[PDB]
Amino acid sequence: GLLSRLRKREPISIYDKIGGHEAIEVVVEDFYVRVLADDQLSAFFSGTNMSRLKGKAVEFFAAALGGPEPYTGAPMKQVHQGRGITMHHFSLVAGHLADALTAAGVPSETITEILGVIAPLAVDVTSG
Amino acid sequence: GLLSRLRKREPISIYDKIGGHEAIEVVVEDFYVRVLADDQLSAFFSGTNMSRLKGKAVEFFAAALGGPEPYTGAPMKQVHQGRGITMHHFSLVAGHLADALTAAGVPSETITEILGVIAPLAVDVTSGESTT
Ligand code: HEM
Ligand code: HEM
Ligand SMILES: [C-]#N
Ligand SMILES: [C-]#N
Ligand code: NA
Repeated sequence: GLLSRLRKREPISIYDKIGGHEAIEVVVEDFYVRVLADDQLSAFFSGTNMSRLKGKAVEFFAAALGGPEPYTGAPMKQVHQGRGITMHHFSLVAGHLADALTAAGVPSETITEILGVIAPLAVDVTSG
Repeated sequence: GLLSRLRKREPISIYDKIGGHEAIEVVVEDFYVRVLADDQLSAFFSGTNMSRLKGKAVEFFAAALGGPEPYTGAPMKQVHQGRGITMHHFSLVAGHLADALTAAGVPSETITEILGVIAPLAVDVTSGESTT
């Protein structure tokens, strides 16, 4: 865990900072509540197995933020391309992610840091 | 609690000044009495689960006034969008919030300070500029 990683002089990741796997689960869960409640976004997920998605998103965010656990889903570009997702939709989704982090008690500067990791992904996600 | 916050050298907030979570509870309950009695406002809440709304409103006001717990509800812009809420409606709601704070015995100056936090929310909440 973090303790073993610190003994190896490995740096503290965002994942570690925000509370690891348990914190990612809480944040992802709240994230999808918000997204599916947003009448601009919910229809994109009409054909989606939400239980599977949330599992993959937990894995995605953990790995993306420096956690030791693997992401086991499909590439971002392949998944999202063709879905008619615009920069407008991406921004709403990013907004919900920030709200989830805020709701979880993550300091705002760390949320900004997470946005800096996620924002460049708009290339693989969007089409507009 | 405030006792721990002060030992950690965290500052006293507006939340603390008005009596914390317990005070916000009471103000929020009275706030919605006032709102639902206002013929100009009540229809907006037809079919609203008031118990749930009040819980979210307590969270919102506590956090906006510098309290220790995050707001966990939906953001102001999003939740009020598509309802055609005007600057007149918003003014009415703000008045009702101030009257509830008045009724709770919050000093005039502290109510004005709270209104300073709340008035900027008009851009998120309203869709229409009419004051009638
Ligand atoms: C903000 C950055 C985003 C990240 C990190 C992200 C991440 C993911 C992940 C990990 C998956 C699962 C991939 C798999 O099935 O293997 C996924 C699928 C999906 N994403 Fe995103 N996504 C993002 C933005 C968006 C946006 C903006 C939309 C549309 C508003 C969207 C819509 C979808 C949909 C509908 C699926 C499931 C497709 C299916 O039913 O299998 N995503 N995304
Ligand atoms: C003082 C500014 C205001 C604040 C701080 C505020 C706060 C809130 C909060 C915390 C929620 C719940 C969000 C959630 O469900 O997560 C909400 C929703 C709502 N607000 Fe406001 N609001 C304000 C102004 C107004 C005005 C002016 C109106 C219209 C007269 C209004 C009508 C509503 C309605 C109809 C809902 C949805 C309730 C439902 O869930 O059915 N609000 N607001
Ligand atoms: C993808 N959410
Ligand atoms: C709005 N309450
Ligand atoms: Na695709």
